Amino acid sequence: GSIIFLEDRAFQGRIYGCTTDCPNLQPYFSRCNSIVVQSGCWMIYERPNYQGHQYFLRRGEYPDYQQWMGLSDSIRSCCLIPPHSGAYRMKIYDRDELRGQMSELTDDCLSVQDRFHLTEIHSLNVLEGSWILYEMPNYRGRQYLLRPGEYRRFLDWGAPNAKVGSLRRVM
Repeated sequence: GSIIFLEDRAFQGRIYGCTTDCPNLQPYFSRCNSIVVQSGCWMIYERPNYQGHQYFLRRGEYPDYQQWMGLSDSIRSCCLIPPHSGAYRMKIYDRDELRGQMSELTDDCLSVQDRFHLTEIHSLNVLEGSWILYEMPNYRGRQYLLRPGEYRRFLDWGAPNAKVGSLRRVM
């Protein structure tokens, strides 16, 4: 994995590269307005120690922070999402604490509404693989990284509420 952070838009100014997880990028740059992801799947963060708004980035060029649907030029931490072989799987619930109706998901989902007839997911259990949860359909809006494990409440993935629009396997 290799991600390159660059100070200004259209890839100009100082460039700084990371081949692995970094809890605080603040000592290396005061802002980031474009990024080149050479390899790997990455989640970058607005604040140090993986806090704040999250953003998912895959191989490719990002000429401005809006390219990764960012909200500002502040990126202070990043992590390389661990590769994964095999299948992906998770169960979603319409109640918290893994209560309510359960649904199986083993592939991508552009519209939680269409697939599950749900506007909100109050709890879920990621069994295999890493995923990205989006507040809006078609992988838009606020993003939250999901690692294998239990998520008993929407607080567990960091969202302000239980509204969920789409789910994407990280690959």
